[PDB]
Amino acid sequence: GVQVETISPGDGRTFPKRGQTCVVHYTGMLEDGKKFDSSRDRNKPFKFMLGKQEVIRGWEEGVAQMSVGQRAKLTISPDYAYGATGHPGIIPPHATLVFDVELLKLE
Ligand SMILES: COc1cc(C(F)(F)C(=O)N2CCCC[C@H]2C(=O)O[C@@H](CCCc2ccccc2)CCCc2cccnc2)cc(OC)c1OC
Repeated sequence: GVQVETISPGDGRTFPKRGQTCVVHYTGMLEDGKKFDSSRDRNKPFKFMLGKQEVIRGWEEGVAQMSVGQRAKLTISPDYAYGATGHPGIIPPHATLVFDVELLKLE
């Protein structure tokens, strides 16, 4: 599944609701410690809407547990990410993913 470990606290009262757009910055790393992506490196905050099946399960459920301003480490098992397939070119087969995520604001 997905384990959420807080790095820095959010406001503790503003959690994402389906229908809201979450705006975040993240760095994604594999088990071997290699970075597979960073919105910070691309200088482009990642935005997604809960309940629209637009992100992996680990994100859908993990980012949901975060309050605005929170920074947390999400550790996602392959069944909650890309499974056996992975995503050739960025994520290998059966990969456990670790995302350092910061919930900036809700739009
Ligand atoms: C799957 O392909 C990508 C995955 C990432 C990723 F590794 F960071 C990643 O794994 N995610 C992106 C940030 C949110 C969490 C996760 C993700 O959900 O990506 C989805 C979409 C984001 C891809 C993207 C990210 C940033 C810029 C453009 C596109 C994958 C779409 C497939 C899917 C899975 C489950 C349900 N519905 C759809 C970054 C990418 O580009 C920067 C990707 O496309 C080139």
